[PDB]
Amino acid sequence: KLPPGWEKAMSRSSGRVYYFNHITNASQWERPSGEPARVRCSHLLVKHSQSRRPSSWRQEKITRTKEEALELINGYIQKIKSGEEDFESLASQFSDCSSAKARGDLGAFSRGQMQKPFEDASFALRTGEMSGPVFTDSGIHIILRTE
Ligand SMILES: Cn1ccccc1=O
Ligand SMILES: Cn1ccccc1=O
Repeated sequence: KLPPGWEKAMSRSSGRVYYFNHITNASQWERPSGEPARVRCSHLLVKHSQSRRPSSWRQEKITRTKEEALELINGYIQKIKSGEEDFESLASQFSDCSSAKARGDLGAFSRGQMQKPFEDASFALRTGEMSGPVFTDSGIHIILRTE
């Protein structure tokens, strides 16, 4: 029926159907369109107190809760989708990863290099698409597939 990971869902507020991807946590009104050795992604990471290393270039000691981190991720997604903010600008300013200095770019990678939820979401994204919140031991990620 639909591409890998996608399923139909029902909007509680509006009653209109939408599409949700359980690998990438992406959700959208439009029916999704239509695997490579390598993909290229950028990401925006929000760390929290249970992160594998609760530190970043932004904060020596990261104290926010997982729930607080998810709220921040949700808000960044809203601003990217409305177009008030660009993914790359938010990543440079707010990502808790060293890759913030490269507008979130991680370069290209193969399967078996990244943490598995990040890998699976990256390879289920189509070129140019963006994930919802993706959870790993580092924190909570927004992922943008660029190649
Ligand atoms: C095809 N399509 C169109 C608009 C937003 C998302 C998407 O996947
Ligand atoms: C997202 N990411 C970045 C570096 C190493 C592993 C990983 O999952």
